Amino acid sequence: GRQFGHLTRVRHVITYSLSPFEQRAFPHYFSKGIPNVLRRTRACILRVAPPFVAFYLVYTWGTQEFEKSKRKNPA
Amino acid sequence: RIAEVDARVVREVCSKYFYDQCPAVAGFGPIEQLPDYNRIRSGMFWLRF
Repeated sequence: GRQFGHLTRVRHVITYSLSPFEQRAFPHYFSKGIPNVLRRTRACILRVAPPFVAFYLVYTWGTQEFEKSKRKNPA
Repeated sequence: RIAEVDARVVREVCSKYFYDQCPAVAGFGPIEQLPDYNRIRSGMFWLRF
């Protein structure tokens, strides 16, 4: 397949990296991670939730109706 | 001082300063094929040793 050195052309970009034995693996896990999780939750709740809410309502209505239909009516 | 140096001294001093140490790397130019830092660091020891 493709190989490093033949992918594309890049100019004027500097990258600074630090050794893994020099830094923390969990530096701000809770102090920064939880706000970001809430951000992503807010960002996607309106896209994901309403379909499954519609499913939940159709599920409960259909089950209630099926339960009531099996019970007989006078006359 | 030079005459004192033999093979054993070289193996000990080199192991003291090279083996399983974190290097500093500087690259300039078309360096797309320059290996990732993790791969360079893994190159500083031998699983056979």
